[PDB]
Amino acid sequence: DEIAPDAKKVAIYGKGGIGKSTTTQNTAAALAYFFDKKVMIHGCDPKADSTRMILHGKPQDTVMDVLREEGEEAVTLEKVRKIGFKDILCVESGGPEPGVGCAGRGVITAVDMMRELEGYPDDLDNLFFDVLGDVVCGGFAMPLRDGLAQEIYIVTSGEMMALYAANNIAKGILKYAEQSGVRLGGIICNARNVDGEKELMDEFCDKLGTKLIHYVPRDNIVQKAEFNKMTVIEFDPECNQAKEYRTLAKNIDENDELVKPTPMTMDELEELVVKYG
Amino acid sequence: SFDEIAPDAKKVAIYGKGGIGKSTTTQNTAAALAYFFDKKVMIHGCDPKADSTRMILHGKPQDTVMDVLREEGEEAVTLEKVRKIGFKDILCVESGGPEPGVGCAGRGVITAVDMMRELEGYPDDLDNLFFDVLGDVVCGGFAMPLRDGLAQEIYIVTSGEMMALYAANNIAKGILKYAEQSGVRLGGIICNARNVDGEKELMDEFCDKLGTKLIHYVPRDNIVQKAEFNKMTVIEFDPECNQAKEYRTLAKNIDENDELVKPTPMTMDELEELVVKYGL
Ligand code: SF4
Repeated sequence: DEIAPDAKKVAIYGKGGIGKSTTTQNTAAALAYFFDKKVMIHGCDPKADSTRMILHGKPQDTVMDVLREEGEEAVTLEKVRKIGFKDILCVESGGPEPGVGCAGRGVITAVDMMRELEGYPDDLDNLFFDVLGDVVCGGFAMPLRDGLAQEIYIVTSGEMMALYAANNIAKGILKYAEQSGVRLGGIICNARNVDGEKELMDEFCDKLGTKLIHYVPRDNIVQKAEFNKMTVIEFDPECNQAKEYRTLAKNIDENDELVKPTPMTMDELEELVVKYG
Repeated sequence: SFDEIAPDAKKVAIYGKGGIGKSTTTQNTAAALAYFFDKKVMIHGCDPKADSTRMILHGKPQDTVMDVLREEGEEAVTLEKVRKIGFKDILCVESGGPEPGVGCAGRGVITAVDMMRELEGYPDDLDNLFFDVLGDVVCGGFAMPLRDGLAQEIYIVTSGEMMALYAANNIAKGILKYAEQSGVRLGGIICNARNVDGEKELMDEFCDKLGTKLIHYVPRDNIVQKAEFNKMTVIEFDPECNQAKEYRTLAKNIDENDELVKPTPMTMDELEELVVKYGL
């Protein structure tokens, strides 16, 4: 609640391996480039892959890695917070040490460390937490339990597991809507190019009582830009996919429809995936 | 103590990254044991992100222990509801996922097993018991089976992708951490070949550096997807095809394996050197 005062705090949730981090970074870059917003990304994926395209290839040191190797007194803002494309601030929480420790404890510690270092600037326009939603356990769903960000967006695709993951995240949102003021702002579709995928999403959003903030199409220029360790925005701000991310970024920034979702049961979800084939 | 469970059986945990066919291999290995060697086999799913028993139950989704426990109560959880019988009498149980925002996925697996034990759901005459465990992130939760001694004999499924080998190394780190405390050991690496290529040599060296061995090289074969499309294992779909014999060989090797080690996980440099020498 006391982090980045006049900034839109947003958490981007979603299953892994569906391009969630690519959409988060390109959305962040779209805001800074097209609308001149001061943006900050705090990664919360154990892979620590939420800022590589903003910092250009170099995998940034994670907060939990630095803290493990050094300790509280040694950590500095210069080491864990990096500036990248369009002066976007980048921080990575990092994953747990194999065999011990919870993902959520790592993200709490990283946010706390950023708090103590005064690393979230007061003039921030947009702060994004990129969080993994394969499993809504106490660790990965801690942001929902504590309202780390009140405005949630779920990334999904026209795939069974990706819809399953999305629905279970909506359950976590519904669960903590009153306790932490958490809300669902909408759904982001990273297209898999499935026949009737846009209709599948429209319906999925209607059942959840939410909306599709944007349909992000599949485009080869994405893999092109990432091969250059770049966002599509920086690689070519004029290409159609860049405008697609711009519309996404603008819809998020302008969104005011923050709802308590109505997750579907497993039976309705079975019907929906059986009916879109 | 968990050494109570299935005392006459070879108790085995299978860890691995998702999206690499770990559950496919576990179920086909189980199907081979029961089909070819008349083994009494049981699978306990410990992957909340992966179906570990669908191929044995012909596509019939199974009520998970944790779902029945949370939404119905302790009384409701009964062997009939959570323990199912499929191909060649292979017993099936699914731990389930966590309560959103509170439950620990790894602790729930331990709760699932504990409940199964209280319901005498692990037959004494079991020949082989399989825990199909998620190995995407080696957090304390999913390292519980290793620190609790659910199975002292661990197997790691990987493939030729960096992230699969990376995840495999991290699992080896989790085994080593509790190897002294829990007696947990690594019995071998299972490679689900992504393609018909030189993956075997890459795996032979990977195992060498980890201080372990390749218990089998599961070739890539489209018959897996055709069998999955029919909601079956390859064993049930076509027990005479070569891929069925590959699982047969893997099943036999796991069953009689007595070469267990404390792994030597690779350094980050070693992993990069292996990647360079064999291609990105
Ligand atoms: S709550 Fe989740 S991230 Fe934390 S230890 Fe348990 S399974 Fe792992």
